[PDB]
Amino acid sequence: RNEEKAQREANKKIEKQLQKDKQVYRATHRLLLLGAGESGKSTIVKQMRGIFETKFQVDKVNFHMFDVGGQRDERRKWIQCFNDVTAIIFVVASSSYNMVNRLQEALNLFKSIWNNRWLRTISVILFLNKQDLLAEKVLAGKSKIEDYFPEFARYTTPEDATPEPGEDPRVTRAKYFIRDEFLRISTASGDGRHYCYPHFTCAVDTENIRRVFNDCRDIIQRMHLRQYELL
Amino acid sequence: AQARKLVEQLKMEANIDRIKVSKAAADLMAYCEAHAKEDPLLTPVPASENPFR
Amino acid sequence: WVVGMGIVMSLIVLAIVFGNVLVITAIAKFERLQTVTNYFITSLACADLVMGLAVVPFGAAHILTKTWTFGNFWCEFWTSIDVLCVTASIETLCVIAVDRYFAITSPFKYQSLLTKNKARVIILMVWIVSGLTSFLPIQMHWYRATHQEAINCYAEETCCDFFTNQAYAIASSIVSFYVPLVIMVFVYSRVFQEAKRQLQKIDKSEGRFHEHKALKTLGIIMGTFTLCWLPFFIVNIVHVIQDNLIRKEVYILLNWIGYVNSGFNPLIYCRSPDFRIAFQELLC
Amino acid sequence: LDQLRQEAEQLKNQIRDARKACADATLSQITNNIDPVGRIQMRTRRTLRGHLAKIYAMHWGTDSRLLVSASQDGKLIIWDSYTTNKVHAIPLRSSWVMTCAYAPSGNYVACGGLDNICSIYNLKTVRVSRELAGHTGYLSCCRFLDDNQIVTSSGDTTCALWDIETGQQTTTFTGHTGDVMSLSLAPDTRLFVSGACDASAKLWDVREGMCRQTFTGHESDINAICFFPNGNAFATGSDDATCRLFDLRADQELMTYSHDNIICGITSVSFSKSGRLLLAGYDDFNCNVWDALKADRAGVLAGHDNRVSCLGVTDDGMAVATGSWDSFLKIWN
Ligand SMILES: Nc1nc2c(ncn2[C@@H]2O[C@H](COP(=O)(O)OP(=O)(O)OP(=O)(O)O)[C@@H](O)[C@H]2O)c(=O)[nH]1
Ligand SMILES: CN[C@@H]1CCc2c(ccc(O)c2O)[C@H]1O
Repeated sequence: RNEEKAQREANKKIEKQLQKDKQVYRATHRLLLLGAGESGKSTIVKQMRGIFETKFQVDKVNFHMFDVGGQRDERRKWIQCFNDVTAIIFVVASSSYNMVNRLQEALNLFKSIWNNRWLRTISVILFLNKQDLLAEKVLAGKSKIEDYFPEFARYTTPEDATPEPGEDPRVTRAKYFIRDEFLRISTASGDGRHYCYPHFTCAVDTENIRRVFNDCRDIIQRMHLRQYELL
Repeated sequence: AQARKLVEQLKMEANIDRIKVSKAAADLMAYCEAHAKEDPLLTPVPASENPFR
Repeated sequence: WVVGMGIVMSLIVLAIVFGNVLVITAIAKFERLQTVTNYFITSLACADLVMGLAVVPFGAAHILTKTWTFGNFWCEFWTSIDVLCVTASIETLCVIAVDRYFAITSPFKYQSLLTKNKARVIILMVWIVSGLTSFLPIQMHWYRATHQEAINCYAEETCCDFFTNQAYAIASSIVSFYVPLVIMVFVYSRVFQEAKRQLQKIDKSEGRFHEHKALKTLGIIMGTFTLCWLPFFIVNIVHVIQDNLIRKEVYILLNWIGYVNSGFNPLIYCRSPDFRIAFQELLC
Repeated sequence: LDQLRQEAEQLKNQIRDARKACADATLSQITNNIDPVGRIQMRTRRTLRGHLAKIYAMHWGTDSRLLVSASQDGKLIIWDSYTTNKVHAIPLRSSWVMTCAYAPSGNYVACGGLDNICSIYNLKTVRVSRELAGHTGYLSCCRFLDDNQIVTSSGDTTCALWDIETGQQTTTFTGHTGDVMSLSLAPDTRLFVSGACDASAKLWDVREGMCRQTFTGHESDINAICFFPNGNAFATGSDDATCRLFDLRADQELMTYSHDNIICGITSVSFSKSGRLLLAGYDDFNCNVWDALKADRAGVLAGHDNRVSCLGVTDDGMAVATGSWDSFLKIWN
C-alpha cells in the first residue's frame, strides 16, 4: 500500500532528472586527442586551455576533449569505447623525418587507425605540427628528404597548390610531399563514409580553435547530406 | 635469472596429481543429473509461481 | 466497358490502402524506426489512408452508378472529408521540407530547435488548420453557389455535384497548394546550393587522387508532386473566372489524376535501408 | 645461464606427457546415451529504459530482486526487476566506466573504468566512501570477495587484492604477459581464475598468492570466463567464435562449442543453476544457448538491436538478463 506510493515519488524524481540531463548530454560534442610520441599534444592542449579532460565553448557550442596519454600501450583495446565520437584529432611531428625512422611509424599508426573495424565511420582532423623546424632543416640543410624517402627526388609541387607569402619553393614542395603521403592512405579505402582534413599548424599559432569548429561543422553537414541521399 | 623464477615456477606446476578423464566426466554428469529437477530455466515452472508473470 | 474502369479503381484502392497500412505497421511495430522525422511521415500516411479508405470508393461508386443513392447530408460529409484530406496531405510535405532545411543548413541547432514535444504541436496545428478550411465553410452554407443550375441541383437528392463561388474556390486553392509550393521551392533551392558547395570543397581537397544524385533526388521529389497536383489547381481557378472555358469531364479527370499522388508517397519517402530491413521482417 | 633456458624445456614436455597420459577418453564418448533436453524457447518479460548511452556491465543482486548497471554517459542506476521502477541514480566523476559490482550484503556498489581508479559507494547511509589507486592501466573487472576486501584485475597484466578499510594493496598477482579481461570467484571464495589477452587462463590462490595451473587451449583473446557451480570446471569465451570447458582436476579441456555459420567473437559467458545450459552472447546482436554435455545448440535469444555486452543469471536461477549497446536491459524467462 504505502510501498508503491513511496516508490512512485522516487521514480518520478529520477525520470525528471534524466529528462533534464538529456538536453545537456545531446548539446555537447565529444572529440578524441590521439598523437604520436614527442609530437606536441601538450602544447596544443595548453594553448586550447590516467585520463585528462577539457571542456571549452565557442559560439555557444560546447566541445569536450579527451587525452588518452595515460594508458599508452603497444596494443590498443580501449579503442572500442570511442566509436561514438564526432572526430579524432591526430597530431604528428612533421620535422622528425630522420630521427630515431619516426615518420614511417606515424604513417603506420595512421594506417592502422584508419582501417579499424570499430572506427569505420569516424573522420580524422590532422595537424602537421612543428612547421618551423622543417623549414630550418630544408633551407640549406645537410639532410634532405630523398636520402630517407627515395620517391622525393622526382616529385614536384602541384601547379594548383597555393604557397604562402615569402616561402621558398623547396619548402613548399617538401611540405606538400608530406601531406600527399597522408592523403594517399585515406583516399584508398574511404568509400565515402569518412574523410581527412589536413592542416599546417605550429606551436605559436592560436587559430586552431576555429579550424576544429569549422571541420566539425563540415563533418556534421556532410553526414546529414549523405543520410538523405543527396551527396 | 628472471628465467630462474620461470624455471622454478614451471617446475612447480609439474609436481601435481592428476585423475583420469572418465572420473571427471562421471562426476560432472552425476552432478548435472542430481540437480536436474531444481532449476526453472530447464524445466518450466507453473505460471502461478513465476514472479515475472 | 464500364467494367474495365471498375477493374482499375479496385487496383488503385487496394494499392493505396496496402502501402499505407504496411508503412504504419512497420513504423509502429519496431523500436528503431521511432525518430523525430518519422512523426511527419506517419501523419502523412494516416491522412493518405483516410483518403484512400473514404473518398476513392464512394466516388468510384458514384461515377459507375451515375447517380448518388445516399442523402444530401452524406454527400456533404463526403465533400468535407475529401477537401480535408486533400488540404492535409500537402502541408505535411511542406513541413518535411522545412525540417530537412533546418537539418542541413543549421546542423548545430537542429537538436534544440526540433524536439519530440514540438513535433506533436506542429502536427496538431497543421491538422487543425486543415480541418478549419474543410468542415467550417462546407457544413455551414457559406460556400454554396447562386446560379440557377446549382440551386436546382441542391434540392434534388439524386445527384450531388460541386458548385462553388469565386471566394471559396480561390481561398481554398491559396491555402492548400500555392503557399506550400513556394516554400518547398525556396527550401530545395537552398538545399541544392549547400550540396553544390560541399561537392566543390571535396573536389578541391582531394580531386587529384580520385552533381547527379542530388539532382535526381530533387527532380523526383519535386516532379511527382508538381505533375500530380499542379494541373488541377489551375483549372480550379479557371472554371470560375471563365464561365464556359472548361467542361465537366476534364475537371473530373484532373481531379482523379490528383488522387493518385497518395499512392506514391510510400515509394518515395520510405526507401531507406532501415525501412527496407523493417519491411523484410514484417513481410517475412 | 643459457643452460637455464635450455633447462626449462624438459619441464614443458613432462607436462605434455603427463597430460597426454592422463587422457583416456573424450567427454562426448561417455555422454552419448542421455536423452536431449529438446528445443527451448525464451520470451521477454520486462524491458528497462532510461540509459542515454551504450551499456558495458551489470551484476545481479544477491536477493534476486535488484540489479545495477553502468553506461558510457557516466551514471549508475539500480533497478527493481519485479516492478521496473528505478531506485537510485548515482552520477560518476569520470564518464568512462567498464565494470560494476554489487556487494553480497547489499550495502556497497563498486565501479571503475578507463581512469585507473576503483570507486566504492555506500547505498545505506549516497557519497563516495573510498577510492582505490595504484594500478597503471585501465580496469576490466572487480568483485567483492566480502564486505571489507575487493579483488580487481587491470590492463597492466596484474591483479590485486585490496583492503577497503586502509586503502592499500595486500597481495599482488603476476605472471601474465598481455592484458587481463575477466575473472570469476569460486563459490567458497578461496580460489579465482582469470582470462588473459594472450590466450591463457590461470588458476590463482587467494591466501597463498601464487599461481597453481595454466591452460593454453584457445588461439585468440579471451573475453569472458564463468565458473562451474560444482567448483571443478570453468568455461571461457574467446574472440575466435569458440567456447571451451576445461577441468581443474584433469588439467585439460574436455569439449568445444563451435558452429560453421558464425565468425563473430564472444563477449560474455554464463551458466545456469544446474550447470546444464551454457549461455553466450555474440556480436551478431543475438544470444545463443548451448548444451554443456553435448555441444548441440538449443535456442537463440534474439531481439537486441546492437551487440550484447553483459549477461547474468539470478542466484535462484529464475531469470536471465542481457544488456546491449542499444541502451536497453531485457529480462528473459
Ligand atoms: N619548433 C617547434 N617546437 C615545438 C612545436 N610544438 C612543440 N614543440 C616542442 O616540442 C617539445 C615536445 O613537445 P611538447 O609540446 O612537450 O608535447 P609532448 O607532450 O612532448 O607531445 P607527446 O610527447 O606527443 O605527448 C616541446 O618542448 C616543445 O618546445 C612547434 O610548433 N615548433
Ligand atoms: C471534390 N473535389 C474537391 C473540390 C475542391 C477542392 C479539392 C481539394 C482541395 C481544395 O482546396 C478544394 O477546394 C477537391 O478535392
